[PDB]
Amino acid sequence: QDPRKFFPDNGFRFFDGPEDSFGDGNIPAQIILTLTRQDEFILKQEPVAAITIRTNEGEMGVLAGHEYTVQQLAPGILEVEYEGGKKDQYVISGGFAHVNDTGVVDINTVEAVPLEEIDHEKLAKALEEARAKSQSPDEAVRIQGEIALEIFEPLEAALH
Amino acid sequence: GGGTIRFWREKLEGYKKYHQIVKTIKMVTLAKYRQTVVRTRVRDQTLRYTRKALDAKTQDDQEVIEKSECLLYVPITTNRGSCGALNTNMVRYLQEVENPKMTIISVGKKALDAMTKVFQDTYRRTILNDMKQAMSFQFAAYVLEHMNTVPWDRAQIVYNRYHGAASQKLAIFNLPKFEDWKQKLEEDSAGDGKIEEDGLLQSLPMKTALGELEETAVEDFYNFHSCLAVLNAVSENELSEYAARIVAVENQL
Amino acid sequence: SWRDAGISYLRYLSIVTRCIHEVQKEGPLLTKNVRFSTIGWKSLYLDHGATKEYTAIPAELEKIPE
Amino acid sequence: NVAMDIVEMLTKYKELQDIIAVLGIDELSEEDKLIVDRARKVAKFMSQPFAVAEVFTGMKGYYVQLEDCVSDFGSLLMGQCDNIPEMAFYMVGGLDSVKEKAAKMAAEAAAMRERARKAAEAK
Amino acid sequence: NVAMDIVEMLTKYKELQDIIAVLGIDELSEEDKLIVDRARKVAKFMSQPFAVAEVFTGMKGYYVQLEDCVSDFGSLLMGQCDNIPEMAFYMVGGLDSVKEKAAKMAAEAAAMRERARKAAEAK
Amino acid sequence: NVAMDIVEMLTKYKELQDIIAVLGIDELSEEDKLIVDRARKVAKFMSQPFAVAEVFTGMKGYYVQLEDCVSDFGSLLMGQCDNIPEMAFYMVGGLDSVKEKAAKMAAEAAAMRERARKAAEAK
Amino acid sequence: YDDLSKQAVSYRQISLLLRRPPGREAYPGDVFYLHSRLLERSAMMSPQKGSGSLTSLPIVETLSNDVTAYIVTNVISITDGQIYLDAKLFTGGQRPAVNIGLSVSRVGSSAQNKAMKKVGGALKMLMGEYRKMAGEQTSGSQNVSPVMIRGARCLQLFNQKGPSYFMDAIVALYAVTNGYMDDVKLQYSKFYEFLLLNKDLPVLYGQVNNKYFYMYNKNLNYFIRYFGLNHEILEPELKKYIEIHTNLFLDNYQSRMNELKSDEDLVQLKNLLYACKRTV
Amino acid sequence: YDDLSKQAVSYRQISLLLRRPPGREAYPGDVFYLHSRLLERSAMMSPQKGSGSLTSLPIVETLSNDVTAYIVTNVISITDGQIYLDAKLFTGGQRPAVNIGLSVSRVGSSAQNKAMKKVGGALKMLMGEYRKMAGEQTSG
Repeated sequence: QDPRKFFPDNGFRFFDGPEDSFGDGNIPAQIILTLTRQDEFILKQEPVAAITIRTNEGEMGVLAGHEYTVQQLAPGILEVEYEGGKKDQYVISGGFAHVNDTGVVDINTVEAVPLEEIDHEKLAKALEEARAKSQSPDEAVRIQGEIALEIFEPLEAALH
Repeated sequence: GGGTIRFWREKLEGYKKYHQIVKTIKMVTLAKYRQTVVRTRVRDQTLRYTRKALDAKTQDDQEVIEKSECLLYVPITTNRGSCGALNTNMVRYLQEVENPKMTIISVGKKALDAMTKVFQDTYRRTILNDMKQAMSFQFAAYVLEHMNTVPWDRAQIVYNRYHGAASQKLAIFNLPKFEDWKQKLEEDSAGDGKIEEDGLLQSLPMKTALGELEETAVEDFYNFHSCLAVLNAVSENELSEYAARIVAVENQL
Repeated sequence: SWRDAGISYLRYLSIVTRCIHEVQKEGPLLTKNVRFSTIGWKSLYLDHGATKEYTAIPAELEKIPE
Repeated sequence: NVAMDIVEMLTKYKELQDIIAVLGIDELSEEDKLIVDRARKVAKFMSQPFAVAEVFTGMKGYYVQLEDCVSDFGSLLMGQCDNIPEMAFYMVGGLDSVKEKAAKMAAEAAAMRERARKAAEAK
Repeated sequence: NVAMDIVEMLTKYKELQDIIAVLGIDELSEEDKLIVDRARKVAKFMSQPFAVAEVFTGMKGYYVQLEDCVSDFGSLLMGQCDNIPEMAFYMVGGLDSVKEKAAKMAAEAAAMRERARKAAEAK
Repeated sequence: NVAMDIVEMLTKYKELQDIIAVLGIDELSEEDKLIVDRARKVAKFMSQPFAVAEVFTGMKGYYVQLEDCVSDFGSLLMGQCDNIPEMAFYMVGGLDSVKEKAAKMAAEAAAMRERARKAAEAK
Repeated sequence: YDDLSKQAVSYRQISLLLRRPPGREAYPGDVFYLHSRLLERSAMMSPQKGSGSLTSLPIVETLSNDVTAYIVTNVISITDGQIYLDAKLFTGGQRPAVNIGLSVSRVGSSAQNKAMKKVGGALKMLMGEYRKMAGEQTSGSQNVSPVMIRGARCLQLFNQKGPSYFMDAIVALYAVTNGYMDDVKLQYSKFYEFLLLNKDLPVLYGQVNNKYFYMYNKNLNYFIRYFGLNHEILEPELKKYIEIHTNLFLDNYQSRMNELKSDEDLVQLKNLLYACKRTV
Repeated sequence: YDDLSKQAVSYRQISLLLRRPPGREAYPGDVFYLHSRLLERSAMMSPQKGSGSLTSLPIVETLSNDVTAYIVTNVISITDGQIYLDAKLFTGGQRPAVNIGLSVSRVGSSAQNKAMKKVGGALKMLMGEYRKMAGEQTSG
């Protein structure tokens, strides 16, 4: 026989992840952010001044050279602040924030949409839909209503 | 011999119809290839951090069979043909790496028949995604809910990597088991941080930050990043299907 | 709560995404991203010669695998 | 019983030539591309060098006996030799000469692998 | 109108064997599959047994009236009979005999089903 | 040598024209879109007016010699005239005469620029 | 009649040497009257004239499987039926190489006896569906319909070299049309018949409940030919002979047949099936 | 003329019964002259000749959409265009069943009126893209 004609490359090698070092110098002046929904990024290694996440334990904020950490993202909004004083908000659907001591952010999410493409009016009907689902006694619809309200209530308070 | 000319005319008109048919397949293929090339410009960023957790040194295949008990393979095949040697090279790879303790839950319709006819009992079933909508994270989650049924020890995802229009090669993701990945993480978090393979990134600060992370969140970290790995496999094999089909169409023409 | 009900974290994320795609305004963004939430796939396992659906895991997110 | 089969297999291969030249080998069931890989072997095995055409083919002429022809085709027909490549059946007589041609081909392939190895190391 | 509509259907039906023979039924819209089903049903419906061909077919012929030959074709034209299977049209007379045949095919379908159950339980 | 280079250029541009429809013009390398621009200049340069239809269409006809045409095509191939736009080569004859059209086009463009600037500054 | 094309070639050789005018394909033109003068003499006389007859089985050579030439068309125009022998089927392994869709007979049931009518009336309906489905590569290896089973076993039963007695054919086809021979595989269909005709298993193994119906006497033709199988006094005996032949085969012989792995015995079994394909 | 192919058949019957020398498809030689004696009498005369005009619409029957036949191959070489009908379209409710690709009118615009030129200039630049789109797109 032929001695293993094929040799498929390990696909992980195609990506170029960081080498998170313990740090033998100073800290950078601005985080290098990289936001990714399902497969495609909306932001790739952009310099940014600050970022504010919403997590299950609570609401967090980050700057350059924040302590190394990794954690969930509550289904809600995400605030970002560039060095130019402006801001950028993104509605998200869960995810995992990956902050580094070098100063780097890799927020892998499922969905990421700007606020501009959302209307409070369409959210309004979905509120009472979620409330009716929660009040409808059924394990198949109750938790679906609790989750729908879990995602509308942050938007409900972010819009107002 | 008035019949021979009608036979040859009829073969000519048949091929003339077949030409515009294959031309229609060609244009329909380019309609979705132009749609899907946009991923190429926005490629190779969503697992810049996932690899640092699950990547490993080039493990041998003869050793893991002895360490493991029930392997697993996710070969992503296609639903409709005129592609190329994709499903064929993916079948020659599995029979090339075939071994007693394995099981296959594939994707695509051609692995339905080809695997069952070349792999009698190891192959079990497959998943089929009608390509009316682009793939979703939920589809990869449905694939993980299929994989979790088997008590698998290592899951080798296989797919087609689109390096360019003239380059649709193979590629793989080696997924350890969740319990075994956590044991590797605990064994690694103690000792000094040293890379055991060229091009492998250090991950000790991550493995300790995760060591602080609670059980439910680490289990979501694992099912999440394995879902992204599966999803990248689907998007890359989809691009390879729409990329090699045009060559296996213009050669038919 | 939803955790102990039997649904996974992945079904949770997909449900949230399916809900978010509803509320956002109509445009090319929604026109594309609804593809990322529509459920159209299926599962099949081959019999001796016939095709059959391995329905042990539903594609709809409200249900619970068993 | 051997020749009746041999005719039958080539009869199927002719039907598949109309498709393989359209689509290709990869667009066929595993039964069909097997039968093709076996019929290409048979049709190539049907050739042989004659002592008269030494000027043309530059190969010594063989005299295939009847009994060894039937034992070879029967073995090739029952899949007794399927791992053997296609070109080993080309312009030869007797299965022993086939397996010596396959040995030469494998030896030359390995030799080119060592040669590309050393050419890469020196390069 | 009914005759020109049917002929236009069959005119497209040929252009669909141009495609179905290569790709398959799966690569066509449900509105294309519908006209395929209708046309194939027309192609088998228009057949008929004759009493003179009892020697050949061994089946009784039907004398179909012109007026009855219009409300049945138009019925098939507007989906009045789409749930009705394919082979109920082959070699039958009016639509009454069609439904009479579909009842028979379904009867022997339940026959093979209950016999399969009895064979599974028995063995 | 000039004619056969023009032939190889136009053949290559035809192949790249059969590839642009697949990938996109930006997919090509820096040298490929260079020769594509040169072919787009050449094929337009082949267009020549006529003294026949001068009364019909108004444009003049140019009787280009042989040697002058060779020096023109050799320049158009050597890359020493690439900055000139594509449309200048359309329906003209002789490289000494196309530049009159190029300068006339640049001057007319600068006239429309100055006209839009004063039209905006006045208001 | 052997090759009638040669009977026209001689007519051409004569007329053209006689300075007659040629016609289409160099023939004189009136060759249709030649073959009509010959073949219309074939007939079944009235009882006034003794009720005698004479059948004609003329043979016509063909070149590249065409029926477009002049002579072939003038002859098919006259003859009732035609038995198309396709080289693509001859070379396809099966012999006699008839293509049933191309070959017909314009007599039908009125020729054959009372027993063959009820069988052929089912065989035509069988092949009408098998010809439509046999183009499909068998993927429903267990969900293959009864039609895809029976049609292929029937084609295997058609394989012959020499003739077969009437009795020795109706039972072989009754076994298929009712599905008795659906459990065994395709290759062993003829060896199943070889025992069904020459090696009566129930007579050997003692499963003798049938009073008379046994395939050794060979004169039961003269009763099948008169009464027919679908009758009060032959149907159940037939069923209680074939179900036993099937059981004894599937239990004793098929169980041995699938258990062979040696090449020396495999070849021996294959050649045995080929011998049964020839002698029967 | 309904139609010329039977006129040629009659000329064939006469020449062959008169022992004249036959040629392709048993027609004599001068059949192309037989038609050119006729069709070229069709013309638009001059104002010096009354400005009269004789328009000819010769019909010819093809067989299985063949055009390489001798008569059709000759009459096409004579006429100032043609009209090609297709039975594949006459059955598909496209009545008249023209075939715009093979149909030709060498007099493209100069015959038409002032109102038609602007319309036909659009219709040519519509059907030219319709055929490419309907040919490349799927059926569904």
